[PDB]
Amino acid sequence: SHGKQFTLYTHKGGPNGWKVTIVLEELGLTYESIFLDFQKGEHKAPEYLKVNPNGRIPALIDHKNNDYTVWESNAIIQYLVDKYDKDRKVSVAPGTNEYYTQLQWLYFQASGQGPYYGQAAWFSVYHPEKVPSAIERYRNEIKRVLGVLESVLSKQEFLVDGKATVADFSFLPWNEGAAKFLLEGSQFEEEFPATAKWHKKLLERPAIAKVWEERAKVS
Amino acid sequence: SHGKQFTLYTHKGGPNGWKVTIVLEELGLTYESIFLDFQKGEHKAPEYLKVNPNGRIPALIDHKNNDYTVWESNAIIQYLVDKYDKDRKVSVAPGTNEYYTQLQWLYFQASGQGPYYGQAAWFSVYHPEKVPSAIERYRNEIKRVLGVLESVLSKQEFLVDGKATVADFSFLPWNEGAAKFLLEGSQFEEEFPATAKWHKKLLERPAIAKVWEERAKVS
Ligand SMILES: N[C@@H](CCC(=O)N[C@@H](CS)C(=O)NCC(=O)O)C(=O)O
Ligand SMILES: N[C@@H](CCC(=O)N[C@@H](CS)C(=O)NCC(=O)O)C(=O)O
Ligand SMILES: N[C@@H](CCC(=O)N[C@@H](CS)C(=O)NCC(=O)O)C(=O)O
Ligand SMILES: N[C@@H](CCC(=O)N[C@@H](CS)C(=O)NCC(=O)O)C(=O)O
Repeated sequence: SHGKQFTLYTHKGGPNGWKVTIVLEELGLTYESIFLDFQKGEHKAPEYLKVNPNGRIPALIDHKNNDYTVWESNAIIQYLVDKYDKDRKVSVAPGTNEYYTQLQWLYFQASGQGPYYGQAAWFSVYHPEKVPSAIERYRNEIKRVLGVLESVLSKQEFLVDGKATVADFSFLPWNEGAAKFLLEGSQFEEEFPATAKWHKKLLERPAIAKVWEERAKVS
Repeated sequence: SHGKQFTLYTHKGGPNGWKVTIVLEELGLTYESIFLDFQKGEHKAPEYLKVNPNGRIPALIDHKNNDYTVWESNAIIQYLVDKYDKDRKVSVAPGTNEYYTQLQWLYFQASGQGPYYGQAAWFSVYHPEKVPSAIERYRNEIKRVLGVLESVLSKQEFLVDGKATVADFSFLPWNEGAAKFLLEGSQFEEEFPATAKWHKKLLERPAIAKVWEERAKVS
């Protein structure tokens, strides 16, 4: 209905739709973003459940692949680079050892960064009572995850050693949350300097900077 | 030294090492399980951090691929089926649409099931303070995830619809937690009958049943 290769179901504020948008833009692909209104329950409405039965964003429909539909941000991202980064600008080749190292880092992001950072967000902002021990638990886990990244990034430039890939990009949106709200003050920058430098440089890439400007705009 | 194709770093009780063991056994692969003693801090010791800097299990070393090492259970699983399930017994082919649907489900498991079930376990069993609102939050999230699975499994046999795959298997260890204590009583079986039946039948597969005996032995 719109002349773009993809329909992307997303959200204006949350990190995970922007994660996919970063990759779409890095790959030079066209997309129509449908921003769901969570306050109106649109992500739980039958119209969206037929797209993603989990009732969460993002979800992607590829109109140049017979409307193939896939959800989970990092599954979407793998689909996008495997099919549409054949020049390997921001990904490694399927069927190589490095591919499974890329995949390892993408799972660490999706299972180790996102959910735990998200529980810090939950207890700090949304939970109906203030539970300092829960807030502290998840802040400490954010710092533990950052420490893992720091242990690697202090010794090599990027996660899949030689070049920036979607494995690196996948951590950006949630780490921007750590930088701006989930940790107090400048703790991200001063406690994890190698990670903070890597993060900053990725955000300055032209496609990522473009997406981040758009995120600020739609807000 | 042990003569097996793989070294698997694991834990006797937690779900995520067993997840990989299921796949190793389904594929008829040989492996030496090294059960780390978390009470002794073995998962945080410098020698294990050289294997997985995250300091969590599982991690896999493939001695028939020049000691290629990969961590994150679902990255390990993908490596194993892509390289060693060319007969497509329990996986779909790389480079197909269905591969990315399999991947979607694997990411839903790793990011949507495991972390959230794990926080139910944390608040119910390990957090110093008993926090009823946190316990309720994660019990409700277990049920929400089970409802997603139910919505699919009540309409088709397996997740990647007609074939049992590692996408289905990946849910087993944490759903066994739901079945046996994380949800009290018979809530799992009564409230999610299609999911419970699918779970039961998967545990009856010969390879998985064998793994479950090992899990019982070491308990
Ligand atoms: N692991 C999922 C997480 C998706 C997720 O957390 N989405 C959020 C927005 S950032 C959402 O839709 N939240 C609505 C809700 O769950 O109520 C992925 O990476 O796609
Ligand atoms: N229904 C959600 C609402 C909040 C939500 O969706 N949070 C997202 C971020 S927008 C989250 O924590 N996602 C986890 C992840 O990214 O893995 C909940 O109860 O946590
Ligand atoms: N997303 C990771 C989760 C791994 C995980 O939670 N491992 C647990 C055992 S079930 C662990 O090593 N826990 C020790 C710790 O974190 O202190 C994966 O699927 O491999
Ligand atoms: N350091 C861990 C200790 C407990 C732990 O490792 N729990 C594992 C299960 S053994 C977990 O919840 N893993 C989450 C997952 O499987 O994604 C924590 O603070 O949560």
